[PDB]
Amino acid sequence: FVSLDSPSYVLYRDRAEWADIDPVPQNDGPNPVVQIIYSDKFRDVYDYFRAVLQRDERSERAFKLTRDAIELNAANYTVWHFRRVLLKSLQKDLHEEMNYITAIIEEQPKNYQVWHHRRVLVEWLRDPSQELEFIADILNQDAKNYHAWQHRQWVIQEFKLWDNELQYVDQLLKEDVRNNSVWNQRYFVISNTTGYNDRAVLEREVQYTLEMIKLVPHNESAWNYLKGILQDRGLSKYPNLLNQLLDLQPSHSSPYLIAFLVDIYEDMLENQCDNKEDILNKALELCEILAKEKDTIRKEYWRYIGRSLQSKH
Amino acid sequence: PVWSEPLYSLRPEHARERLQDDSVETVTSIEQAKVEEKIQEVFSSYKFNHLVPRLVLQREKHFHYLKRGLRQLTDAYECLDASRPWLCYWILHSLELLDEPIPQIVATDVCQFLELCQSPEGGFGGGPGQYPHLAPTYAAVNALCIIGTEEAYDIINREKLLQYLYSLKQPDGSFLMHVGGEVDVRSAYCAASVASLTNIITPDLFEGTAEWIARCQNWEGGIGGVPGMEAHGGYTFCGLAALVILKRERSLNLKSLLQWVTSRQMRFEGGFQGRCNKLVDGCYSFWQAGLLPLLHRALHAQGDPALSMSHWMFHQQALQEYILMCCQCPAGGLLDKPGKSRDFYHTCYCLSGLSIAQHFGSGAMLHDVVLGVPENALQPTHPVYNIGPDKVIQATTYFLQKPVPGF
Ligand SMILES: N#Cc1ccc2cc1Oc1ccc3cccc(c3c1)N1CC[C@@H](NCc3cncn3C2)C1=O
Ligand SMILES: CC(C)=CCC/C(C)=C/CC/C(C)=C/COP(=O)(O)OP(=O)(O)O
Ligand SMILES: OC[C@H]1O[C@@](CO)(O[C@H]2O[C@H](CO)[C@@H](O)[C@H](O)[C@H]2O)[C@@H](O)[C@@H]1O
Ligand SMILES: [Zn+2]
Repeated sequence: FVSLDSPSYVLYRDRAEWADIDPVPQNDGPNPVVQIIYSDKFRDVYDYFRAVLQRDERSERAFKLTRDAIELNAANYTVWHFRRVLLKSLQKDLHEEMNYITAIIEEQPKNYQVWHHRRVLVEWLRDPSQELEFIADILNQDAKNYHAWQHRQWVIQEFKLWDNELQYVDQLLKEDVRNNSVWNQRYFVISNTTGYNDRAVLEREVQYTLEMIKLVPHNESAWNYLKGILQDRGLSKYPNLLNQLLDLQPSHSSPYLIAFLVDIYEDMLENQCDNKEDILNKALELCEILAKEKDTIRKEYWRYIGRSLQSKH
Repeated sequence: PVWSEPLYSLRPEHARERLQDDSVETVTSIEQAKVEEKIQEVFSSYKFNHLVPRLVLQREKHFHYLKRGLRQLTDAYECLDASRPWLCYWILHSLELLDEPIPQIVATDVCQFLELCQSPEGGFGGGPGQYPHLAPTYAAVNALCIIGTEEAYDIINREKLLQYLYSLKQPDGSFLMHVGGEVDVRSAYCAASVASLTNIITPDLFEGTAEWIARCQNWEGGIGGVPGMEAHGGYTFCGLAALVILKRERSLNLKSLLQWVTSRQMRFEGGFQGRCNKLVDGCYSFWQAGLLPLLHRALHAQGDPALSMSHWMFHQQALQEYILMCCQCPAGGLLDKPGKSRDFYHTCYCLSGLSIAQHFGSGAMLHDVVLGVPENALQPTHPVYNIGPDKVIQATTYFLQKPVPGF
């Protein structure tokens, strides 16, 4: 009907259709703390929200009131819960509510309540037809919105919409190969579809990642993904990777490559590798290089790794 | 000389820690470079050639800002009308860290207010009359424990609190944040924190929880909000702290977690980012750096012979430099990064993180590294609960004398 900023907006205490119910003031006690000096409009809406809540009035007027309460503070989970109780009791059109939550999230995308409300609606409707496109629009504004990605994973997994997500991942990595949220989605998609046990898939992923690394040597996300898809089996289980990284050291070096070498040596020593002494010495030299020159911010960590290696091998 | 203290961030070699974008620009590198340029300007403002004055924590300014916020706030805080117990906690904990006494009157007033926020169904809501929610419940309990008086302790309706937690427990081990609410690792931590402090943990309350949390650790080594999601310092702190309380840390791959969190400290800024390839932020001084004392304890419990007996596994000095030089608002209060406005949340976590960076403690070993003037030394904070260790002991001791509700 009328928004909080509309020129014809009227305070609830002045609305004739609300005269039959007394507003319920918030009781902060005689000597309040962290007391918020609310604007007149804010207090007005909440004095009436408190009245309808206390009265558990499942009405259309109460339903419209929650919209104003939400605009005043979209983080008020109590209002959101009551609004959902009303959607149910009043048998409100859920597609209309979806259009509402769509506009709300667009305005305030970094908020837990709005995304949960949308999930509940999708669950009630069992209709995910608008999700991937809507989420894509949110991500087009902030490619790393955590709630957006989380909601995306839920929808995809709950309604089995895996078919085009890898293509989506590839497009976003093209726009920003440093987007860690996208590399995460990549792992999410592959592990839940083909899995990484298929050696053809793993090879494709390793090649893809190595190519991204050559293009942007200092992008940590690609390095982390490379380790991520090989760590469970053990980095030392991939002998060719060590050689390839070794050849790049002189040129495409970096603390990421050096650290990866240490991770490989660590696993090698853990698996009774040949030339144990030689590997240990190489690993310790690299730990020192990292701690003293190439990754000094992590000196304590690298010193610890050096000592751990000696205590174990 | 005592009047000059060399800084890690001011070393000439530190310039080599600047971002190398490989000549490939993306939104990520552009934003990172912008932050670094601003931070370098700030760093340089504390250096006068070979003269480097000791850094100063503006205690008095922070105190006055905090003292004022504890009583009243402008309508600018209407956005936090559903998180008032958080304001109480952030402010009280900051004052506690600054070793600023809490007047008896103020203490009793806070108690009365939190009592008004407590729901008859158990737990606390964001304000009087609001439904209970695990976030403000966690904050309310921490605030009451910081006050630490029998009056504060007894405000908590333990019988209803346990029933409330039961009402949020899911069969897969997770917890809802509130009735009909969302689920993510924050709930497990909020529940474990309040339940352990108030001694209301039952054998079945956290059945399956440790396993659910472990499922949240991902390929990165860190922990995400729910299984499958990106590792974030916030959810990682919640996950590990909850597991420590449950004595199930071993359910995680501590090696990948350790490597992940240490990688979150920014080589140039000195502070921590919340997730890979995102920006440095003062509040992660706690969420991220706080994971190191937790990891230290976990590894120490397993008999790790390589653990340090004097330092946490992150650059303690660099973090203190970032906080002291880049996160203090001249008018009092702390913040995310230069250019951002102060708020109680960042004031609480920047200070919490500074305290962790200043104090190392393991077994009988204690080693302090207080950068700047000695007055910068803050009171210690417990890595699990983030309230004074003295407050944790006093509260747990008090509640341990009470039975678990309905056994
Ligand atoms: N739960 C949660 C959570 C989600 C996101 C962040 C930090 C978070 O930690 C917390 C914990 C408890 C909180 C209680 C009331 C308001 C909060 C909280 C943020 N927000 C939301 C806006 C915000 N600001 C965001 C912010 C500032 N620094 C990091 N963040 C990210 C801020 O204070
Ligand atoms: C007890 C309790 C409630 C703990 C909360 C822990 C915590 C800090 C969680 C953060 C989760 C999150 C959604 C971050 C993304 O925000 P962002 O994108 O704004 O931040 P970013 O850019 O730093 O990742
Ligand atoms: O950090 C990796 C570490 O996490 C565990 C859970 O403790 O598994 C996570 O990471 C795997 C990829 O390495 C995923 O397959 C799994 O789904 C995710 O939970 C450990 O098994 C692993 O060592
Ligand atoms: Zn922050």
